[PDB]
Amino acid sequence: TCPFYKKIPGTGFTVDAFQYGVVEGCTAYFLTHFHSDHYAGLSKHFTFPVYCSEITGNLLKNKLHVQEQYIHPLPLDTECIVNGVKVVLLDANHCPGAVMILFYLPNGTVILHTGDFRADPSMERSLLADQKVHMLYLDTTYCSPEYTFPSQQEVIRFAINTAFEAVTLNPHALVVCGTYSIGKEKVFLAIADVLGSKVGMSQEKYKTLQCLNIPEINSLITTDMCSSLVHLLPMMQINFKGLQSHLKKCGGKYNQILAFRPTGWTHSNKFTRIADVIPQTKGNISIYGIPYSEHSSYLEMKRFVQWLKPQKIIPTVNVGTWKSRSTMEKYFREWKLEAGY
Ligand code: NI
Repeated sequence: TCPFYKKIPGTGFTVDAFQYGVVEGCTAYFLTHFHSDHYAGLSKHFTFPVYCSEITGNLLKNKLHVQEQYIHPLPLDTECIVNGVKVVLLDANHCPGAVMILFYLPNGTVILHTGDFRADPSMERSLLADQKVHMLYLDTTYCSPEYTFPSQQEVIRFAINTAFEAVTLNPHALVVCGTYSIGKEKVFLAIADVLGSKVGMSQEKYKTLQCLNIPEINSLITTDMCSSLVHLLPMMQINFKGLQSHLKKCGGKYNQILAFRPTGWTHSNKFTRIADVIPQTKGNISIYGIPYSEHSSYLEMKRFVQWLKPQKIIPTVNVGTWKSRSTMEKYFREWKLEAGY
């Protein structure tokens, strides 16, 4: 059944709750972003109102074939009324189209639902600065102090410098980047930019990217693999067997592959820095795991919550085990006692 952490009290609303059939008492289904664990269940047969960003609406229409009459896109940073309730959509700094949602309940309670987010100090100057938030529905993916990772900028600088060096030493090296969803487009676009190439990909992935309102996108991507020296493949193909196989397909145009797997966290983060990362190598193939995160580190999450000072926190991630729930509750109490709210 629909879990309580997916329901907004005092409303008929639900958030990211499309796999339970008809939720009794739901008048509007919000969708924070186009990731499959969140949209699971949507299709062309859905006949209730879906509220979301413009970009998420583009993907629902073109990729899932949801009918236009049920898609309700909202602009960001704008007070909107939905079924008699004031709401605002904020940029979540996750993947393209991803939002946080502010609900203003008729009784005066203000609720923030973060969706999936990477907390940033820039959020402290959004419309969130303007009133008190009583209840926070929080993306707790990395809520434990072992989870450190570098800035996105630092990671992109490493990837750009590595690729440019490799290809300038060997003009017959191919760069391959893995993907299994939207997000992390900066990794492959930044590398293609330094190399003066477009990125080449399947027809399905090109279609997905043409939904994202990325400026000058026609200048940066292509379905013609032969003309491109940055290829995107399914994350599943980023291993030595999959990459050897891919290299056969290019007809002796290339004699070396340098591949990037943008992971979330990996336990080499507790010891090693970004400057010190090394690849796994077999023969003429090298694979780099780079810690490019679209979720809060522990310290980013803690700073956001200690700034916001909510009265009650409702985790939305890692809620399935008692040991996870208890650990998270301990951190929330620590944060509250340190900051004095
Ligand atoms: Ni997500």
